Amino acid sequence: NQYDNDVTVWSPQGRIHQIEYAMEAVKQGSATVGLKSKTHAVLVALKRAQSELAAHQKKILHVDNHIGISIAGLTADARLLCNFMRQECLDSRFVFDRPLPVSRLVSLIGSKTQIPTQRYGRRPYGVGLLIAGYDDMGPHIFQTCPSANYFDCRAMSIGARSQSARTYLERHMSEFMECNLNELVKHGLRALRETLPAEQDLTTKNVSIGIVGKDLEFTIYDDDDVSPFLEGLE
Amino acid sequence: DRGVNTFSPEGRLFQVEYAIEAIKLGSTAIGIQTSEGVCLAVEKRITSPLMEPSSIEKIVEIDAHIGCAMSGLIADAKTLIDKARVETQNHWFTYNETMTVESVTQAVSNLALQFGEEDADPGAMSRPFGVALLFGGVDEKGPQLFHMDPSGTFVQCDARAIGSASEGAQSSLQEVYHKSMTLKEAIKSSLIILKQVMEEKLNATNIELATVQPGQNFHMFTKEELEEVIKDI
Amino acid sequence: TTIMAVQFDGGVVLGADSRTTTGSYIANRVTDKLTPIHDRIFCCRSGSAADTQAVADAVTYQLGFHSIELNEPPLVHTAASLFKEMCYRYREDLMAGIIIAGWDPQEGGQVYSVPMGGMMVRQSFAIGGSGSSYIYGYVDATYREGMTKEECLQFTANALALAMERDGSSGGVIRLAAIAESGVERQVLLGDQIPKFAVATL
Amino acid sequence: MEYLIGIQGPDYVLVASDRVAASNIVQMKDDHDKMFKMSEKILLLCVGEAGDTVQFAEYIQKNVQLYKMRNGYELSPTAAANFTRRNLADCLRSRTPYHVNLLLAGYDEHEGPALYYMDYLAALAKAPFAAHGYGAFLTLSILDRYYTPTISRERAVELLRKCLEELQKRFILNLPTFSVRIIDKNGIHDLDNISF
Amino acid sequence: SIMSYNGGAVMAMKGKNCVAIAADRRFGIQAQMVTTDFQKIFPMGDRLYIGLAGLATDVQTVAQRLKFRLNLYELKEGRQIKPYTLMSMVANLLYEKRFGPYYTEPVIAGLDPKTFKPFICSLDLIGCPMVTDDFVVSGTCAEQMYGMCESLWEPNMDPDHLFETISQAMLNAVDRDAVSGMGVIVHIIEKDKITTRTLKARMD
Amino acid sequence: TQNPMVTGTSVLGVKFEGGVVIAADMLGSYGSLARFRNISRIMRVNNSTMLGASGDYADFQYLKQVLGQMVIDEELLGDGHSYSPRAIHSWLTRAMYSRRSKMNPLWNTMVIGGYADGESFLGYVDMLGVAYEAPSLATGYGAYLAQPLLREVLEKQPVLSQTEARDLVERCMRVLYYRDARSYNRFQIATVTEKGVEIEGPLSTETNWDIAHMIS
Amino acid sequence: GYDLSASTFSPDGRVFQVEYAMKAVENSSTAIGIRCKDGVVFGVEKLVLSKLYEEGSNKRLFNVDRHVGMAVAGLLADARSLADIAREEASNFRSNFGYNIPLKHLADRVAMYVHAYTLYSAVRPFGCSFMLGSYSVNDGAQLYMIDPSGVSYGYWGCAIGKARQAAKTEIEKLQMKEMTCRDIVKEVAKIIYIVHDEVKDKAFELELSWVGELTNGRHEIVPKDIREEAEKYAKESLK
Amino acid sequence: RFSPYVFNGGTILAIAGEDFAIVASDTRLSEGFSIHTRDSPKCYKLTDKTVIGCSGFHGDCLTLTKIIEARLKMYKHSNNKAMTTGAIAAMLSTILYSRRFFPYYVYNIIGGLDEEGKGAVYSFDPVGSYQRDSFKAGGSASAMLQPLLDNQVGFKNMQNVEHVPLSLDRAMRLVKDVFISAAERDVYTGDALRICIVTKEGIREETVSLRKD
Amino acid sequence: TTTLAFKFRHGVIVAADSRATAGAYIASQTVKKVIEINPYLLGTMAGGAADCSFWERLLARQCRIYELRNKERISVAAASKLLANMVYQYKGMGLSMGTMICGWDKRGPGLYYVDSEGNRISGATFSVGSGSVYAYGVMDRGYSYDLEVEQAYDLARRAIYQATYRDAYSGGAVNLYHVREDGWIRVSSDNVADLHEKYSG
Ligand SMILES: [Cl-]
Ligand SMILES: [Cl-]
Ligand SMILES: [Cl-]
Ligand SMILES: [Cl-]
Ligand SMILES: [Cl-]
Ligand SMILES: [Cl-]
Ligand SMILES: [Cl-]
Ligand SMILES: [Cl-]
Ligand SMILES: [Cl-]
Ligand SMILES: [Cl-]
Ligand SMILES: [Cl-]
Ligand SMILES: [Cl-]
Ligand SMILES: [Cl-]
Ligand SMILES: [Cl-]
Ligand SMILES: [Cl-]
Ligand SMILES: [Cl-]
Ligand SMILES: [Cl-]
Ligand SMILES: [Cl-]
Ligand SMILES: [K+]
Ligand SMILES: [K+]
Ligand SMILES: [Mg+2]
Ligand SMILES: [Mg+2]
Ligand SMILES: [Mg+2]
Ligand SMILES: [Mg+2]
Ligand SMILES: [Mg+2]
Repeated sequence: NQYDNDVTVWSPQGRIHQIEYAMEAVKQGSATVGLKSKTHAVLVALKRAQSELAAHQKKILHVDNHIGISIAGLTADARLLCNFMRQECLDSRFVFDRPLPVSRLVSLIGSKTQIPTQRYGRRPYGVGLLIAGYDDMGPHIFQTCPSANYFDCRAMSIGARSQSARTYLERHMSEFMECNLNELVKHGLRALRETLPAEQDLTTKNVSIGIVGKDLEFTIYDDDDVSPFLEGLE
Repeated sequence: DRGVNTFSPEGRLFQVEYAIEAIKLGSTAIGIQTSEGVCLAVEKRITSPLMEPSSIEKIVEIDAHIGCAMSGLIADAKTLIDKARVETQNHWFTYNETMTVESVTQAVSNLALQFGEEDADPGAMSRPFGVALLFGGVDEKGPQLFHMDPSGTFVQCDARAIGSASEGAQSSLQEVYHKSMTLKEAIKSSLIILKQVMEEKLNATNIELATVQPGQNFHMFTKEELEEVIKDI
Repeated sequence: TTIMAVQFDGGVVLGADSRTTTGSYIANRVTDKLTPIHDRIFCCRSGSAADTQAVADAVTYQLGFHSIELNEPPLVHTAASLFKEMCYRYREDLMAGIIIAGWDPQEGGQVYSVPMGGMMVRQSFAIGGSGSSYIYGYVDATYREGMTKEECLQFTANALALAMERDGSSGGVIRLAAIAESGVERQVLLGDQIPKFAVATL
Repeated sequence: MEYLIGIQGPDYVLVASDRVAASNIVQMKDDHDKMFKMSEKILLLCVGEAGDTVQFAEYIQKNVQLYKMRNGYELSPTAAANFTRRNLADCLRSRTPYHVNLLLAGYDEHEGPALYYMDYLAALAKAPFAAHGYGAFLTLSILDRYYTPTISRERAVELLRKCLEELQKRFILNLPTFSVRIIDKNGIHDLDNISF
Repeated sequence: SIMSYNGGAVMAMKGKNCVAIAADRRFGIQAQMVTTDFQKIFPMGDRLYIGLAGLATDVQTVAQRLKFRLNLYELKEGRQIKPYTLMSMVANLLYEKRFGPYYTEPVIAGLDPKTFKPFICSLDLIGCPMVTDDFVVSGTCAEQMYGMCESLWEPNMDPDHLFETISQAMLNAVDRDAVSGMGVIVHIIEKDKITTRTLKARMD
Repeated sequence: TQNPMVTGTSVLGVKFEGGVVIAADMLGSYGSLARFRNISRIMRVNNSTMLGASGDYADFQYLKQVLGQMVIDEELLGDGHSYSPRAIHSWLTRAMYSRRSKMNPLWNTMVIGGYADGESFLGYVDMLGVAYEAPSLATGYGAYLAQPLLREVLEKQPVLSQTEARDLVERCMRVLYYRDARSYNRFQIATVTEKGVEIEGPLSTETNWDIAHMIS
Repeated sequence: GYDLSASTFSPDGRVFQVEYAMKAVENSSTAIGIRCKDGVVFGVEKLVLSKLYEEGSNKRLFNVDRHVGMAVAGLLADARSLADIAREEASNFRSNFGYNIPLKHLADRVAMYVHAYTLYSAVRPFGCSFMLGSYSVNDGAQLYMIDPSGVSYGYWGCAIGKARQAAKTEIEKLQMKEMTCRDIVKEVAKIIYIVHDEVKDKAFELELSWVGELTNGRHEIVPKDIREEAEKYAKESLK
Repeated sequence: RFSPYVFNGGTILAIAGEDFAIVASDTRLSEGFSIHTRDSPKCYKLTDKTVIGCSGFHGDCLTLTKIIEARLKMYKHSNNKAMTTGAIAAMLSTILYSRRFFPYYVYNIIGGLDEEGKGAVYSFDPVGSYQRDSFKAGGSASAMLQPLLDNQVGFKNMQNVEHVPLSLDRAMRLVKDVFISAAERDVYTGDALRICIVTKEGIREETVSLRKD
Repeated sequence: TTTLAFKFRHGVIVAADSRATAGAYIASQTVKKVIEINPYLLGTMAGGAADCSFWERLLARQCRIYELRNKERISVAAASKLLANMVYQYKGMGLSMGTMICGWDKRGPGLYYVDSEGNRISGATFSVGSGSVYAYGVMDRGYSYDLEVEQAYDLARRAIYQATYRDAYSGGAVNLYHVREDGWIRVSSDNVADLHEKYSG
């Protein structure tokens, strides 16, 4: 009612309804999963196709050799934020000749995304990200939110029916650190599969995979390239 | 009354949702992608016999290898089409190569959500564009059809309808589409479908059709070429 | 111009000649080149009079406001830093060679040089201006660690007198200031009070 | 080096200009036109620095034509001359001065024929006859010698020719042909080129 | 010299209840005469005139921009400007361009619109004003003009004597200047009339 | 800076097994005048990195201010990443090039020495953004007088011990005191190893003047 | 309605938008600061909302200068923004004046920034309160707290968030003026455990930091071994 | 009066074969009458198919190569493919021209494979005029190298000799010979010769010692 | 450099040498000085190579945008004017460009000279570059509007050849193009050394 249209209006309960509403854009996105071992960070995403003849929306984006992201929520906000991340990475290599540490990039996102939450006529970013990275401190999975908060994760899922994927991830997370890459991706896929209606399955058409690690620059696997990972599942 | 950058409780921007509803006021356009090229077809929607049908241009050349079909608020589409033309020429200038269909579509789609009223230049965009676009072309990935709507979401489609009868037309596209379909079959199918969904009787003056093929540049069908295809249907 | 400052246990001594020239016309023969910046902080000015007056006025303003905000006496090092920031930033538009000296309760008596170009260094004693060239030898030979206030005032007066004899751009009276926890004591040496060293006649 | 000349009779203004575009030691065009039609009864003749000359004249031309479209009638020759002067003067001390020398010739229904001279500094003088270029040094005295205020147009074309023959004889530059136009109550008339 | 590129001369002179202002008529570019009827003196009121020597373009610009300001002033104030006030207006206009000046050094001559007291002054190119009780001169023959004015001017001249004095001062001064002359115009300003004359003058 | 004011002369550096040594005298000259005789022209940047600067001392003090604050800012994060010697050298290259490109240089020639992940780092940057790495470096007159001696030793023996590199540096500083009229016989030596950055000084060289009696 | 803009007073002279921002702070879990003989110790009850998060995610303790720590409660994105403002203020102070910013001045400067967001329809107040702590030989131990209105005061002990009162009651029992940082960290842990509602929120991490003679005036995380003993002391005291 | 440029020496060379490109440079970095270092190559890998050689003012070489590196990544991100050798050349032309009124004091030569897998060389002036070449020398000793290449690769001024395709083996021998010749006469060319060979299999590296005087 | 062009009954002939120099050093003998702006328009390169190539490439971009927006090919007049208006803003900054814009539109064959000094003029024949004076001599003695196609090719070729002989800064190969109503064609490329053997023995 009177407290829900402006990001500058606190409610009498100490909440900001426009931020809460922006978070609903992420909850209604298709599910994506991120997880890590001691050597690799992996993203797995379900792609929606609007109709049976459409390609399936891209969910996983390259940021730098050591960083990629999976998105949920408004696609145009995801591109805007991905372009910001890309630029911050390029600047770091230009100035310092070294990769931007992943935690520092996430801090920059938090700062950039907080600004419009405090100014009249601006709005939150309507996108949540899972960020996979590898640097001197090893692999990382971070989560960013429309609130501008961010989280350092052992693993995470965001989007529609992601509560299921989160339950799988908690169930198996004691295994992740010591997993080989193949095992780790399989865990990611199993978690993502929990989000699906009973009839439906993971296919080469609806799964996208992103991987980065010690010996592996951030790489996206789609369509026929996800087949190796989908076989010997179940 | 609320601001243009207000989220609904469902996490959508009201203005974008409303712009998407404006697309439904547009005339029907169809795109089909085949291994032999893409066709784009559009209902002109003539409102008076005194109007010159050739002055309705709902399919436009972006560059020699890329065309674009539009539906919705047509005047809004002009700055989008011009941006697509200018970007392809910038890319040619800088890189001495043709820009991909996906890249052109991405460039245009980055204008979607650049609206709002306290942040930007003295008379910047006040609202989203009430337009959906089908970009059809050929690059080194082969023939490609992309769809974009006012959210700035863009996606490759094997076949897609937009505008008022797009439900309807999309169902028939599911029925007739197949990956090995020839361009000539796709052209026939899109006119059969337009013929079903159009309120007026289809003829060679109240539709437009264009193709792009690996062979040849963007080609708008002339009246006589339309007449020829219309005979079978 | 010749300027000088010297540290002792509990304070500083500052001094200057009093000559301002345009070409070889003496436009002011009794210039006061020792400018108070705060209760116990002074600067000695050399170079362009317009530049050094402008910069000193601006620092006085900045340091005053700072000191009210902190509700404490300013550090000598802060005064010097403020001069340095302005002299360095605007080094291409200023001709200013400054000595900052004073007392504060944290570090006691201190002398800083901010020469042309806007570097800053703490020194036991500092000299500057056109006439300083003629007294490097003298100060290097005469300086002794542990001088008293009364000895430092003598050392400064002697050095300035020697510079003033030789440098056409220096002369007039010797203005001296001693600064300590107790305050500021100013005096002028004029005429026969200026230390005298014979011309080497015959 | 470019030559302009104007001669104002009782009810007409005669103007001529050389037809050469030169660069270094070569003529690169021998049918060049240095006259710009501003309106039905106004010519601007413009010489000077390359680029500046056409850019300035065409700006003035478009603005004179705009005034006609906005208002339904034309600027007078005098108003057009002052508008030109204002622009040149306003640019003199700017980042974009125009290094141009001009004549403006016109006929006004109520005021009759007018010829205006302007230099690159934007000093404006009305004159019965005038000339720009190094060729003016050799021809102005011929005009002073033979002109009268009531000079007929047949006689004025002779006087013009004497000036042009003097350039052929005495001037070091090769200026073999000239554009010639006359303005009167009936508008702008092209005459034959005067050629050697 | 920028100031000598066009040449030219102006002067003003005070009489009993009258003032005079005069100027040469030449418009030339360095050695070359271009016209012989170039206006250098401009009405700023029924009994108030400004004469400008110096660079012809700026003579014209300053006259025009001054007229702009004066017309607005008179519309707003609902009165004719006083001579001293016009001087101040001109000074302000010139000094606005202190760091890229107009190359003109004006003289003003008039009678107060209510009291009819005589006024004359001159200004330098950046707007420094000088009021006198006798005469003022500006132009490429200032020295020649000073010599004639110093020798001929007397206090409290009637309009006929003022006319002869300013005329003789101008004619003989410009005849020793290569780049001033080609005619002389003289305005005599009185309470009840303006008398404008061109002089028989050398044309070399 | 358009016109340097108080300036420093040569800076030397050499790699050795397990570290890097840099040296610089403690003089700020004002033209020919040996004006400020006890200034440090070397900075500890962080635990792995040190810097020495020739040229305008005010401009060095500015770089020290900026770089020092950059290291503080990074330390506040407490996040396990630190600027490497190579990163600092990169940053400095960019900073000098950028100022050069605005026609307002920082009037310095610098030597960056470091040790990180078992590798000795030694890099040069000048006021125009010319930068490179080498086993030894010498700015100013050091380029003419010290660098030949450094390179001659390195050619016979590319891997030096700490003590060998230290003795070689002392020999160079002596030569510079004999032959650079803007030098001074009071210097610092800074060393970086696994253990961090140590700055030693004030130091002096012994000199020999026997040649004074060998003219007739 | 009178509660929609920070540029509107209510008829009783309140600024409800600032009060609502304060409610965001009061909903957050508790953070405490205690000044003692030789430094300042911070502790935070850091609620773990998912077992999927890394230990250390969503820190509420920050270094804002080498000698200054900051402890926060409320909306965390706002708090991080303020930590960046504090950092910039400290850095600018050093560049301009040439020495480390005095804590009281830093507090006053950031408080004025917070205050600037309480006057205008164009922006909203920060939904956070924060403490700043430092130690030096010259200035001793100092602990300040700043709220969403921009008020700044100095404290012997302070608590912010939902169990603020319960925490202050426990802090009041300590003779902190005579205790060392090593003694006080235990007491901080103890008090966080006392005020934690283990039925209504299931899982928390204790976050601890300190600045004092024992850290040479540097703000640092409490070493892991000392934190773990402090937790064991707190748990056993809960008995 | 500050000068923003200095000359740092360096010679570069590229040769296009039917299925290879060679890019070569000496490794001396100079200033005035001094050597900064003997181990400063002037070749930079851009992609698996493209190498660039850069000589002239080292400050600009370093900046320009970093700008190119950033731009390749930006391209890959926006277009989802690596830039071709031709597109790199076109882009570089525009980057150079952006500094038309404060130029990059750099001579650039690109060597790589084109889209049919054939050797390609593009040569540039400092403001970005460029063309495709069969071979090209640049930098300090370019007037010494270029005529021999004209003669031996172009067959110029030679009668009664068969115009055979250039083998990799012969290209390598020519490259080594012209650099050895240049090291005798150009004071700036010396220390070592670094050679990059770009083929379908990747980029390989050889180095040859040159005189150190 | 030597470039030339002329209008005649059958379109516009455009010819150039291929030499680039840096001081007295011959930097290239294979420069393409006839710039293919689009299929109905040619430009030529003289003065600064980068300057001509960059600004004519921008011209090409703008002409294509024009064609897309207006649904018809830009005129030679309008194309040459775009180029003139682009470079005018940079006068005095040291651009060096001397170009001929050559086409065939609704007014028939079109030929404009455009340069970095601000000149823009239509004409029947032009030559531009350090060797232009030598080309003018030969071209002027042979030129007519009614030249047969092969006679026009021979004249253009010979005028460039003779310029290469006298002008140290011209040489290499002569490249010849013919603008016809349905587009331009490349007519020949002849090495000067081979032309020497032909025009003598
Ligand atoms: Cl989504
Ligand atoms: Cl979306
Ligand atoms: Cl959140
Ligand atoms: Cl979610
Ligand atoms: Cl639709
Ligand atoms: Cl003074
Ligand atoms: Cl000084
Ligand atoms: Cl000084
Ligand atoms: Cl002095
Ligand atoms: Cl004196
Ligand atoms: Cl005005
Ligand atoms: Cl010192
Ligand atoms: Cl240090
Ligand atoms: Cl609270
Ligand atoms: Cl060729
Ligand atoms: Cl256009
Ligand atoms: Cl023309
Ligand atoms: Cl040329
Ligand atoms: K003296
Ligand atoms: K050599
Ligand atoms: Mg000054
Ligand atoms: Mg100009
Ligand atoms: Mg005279
Ligand atoms: Mg005469
Ligand atoms: Mg040698």
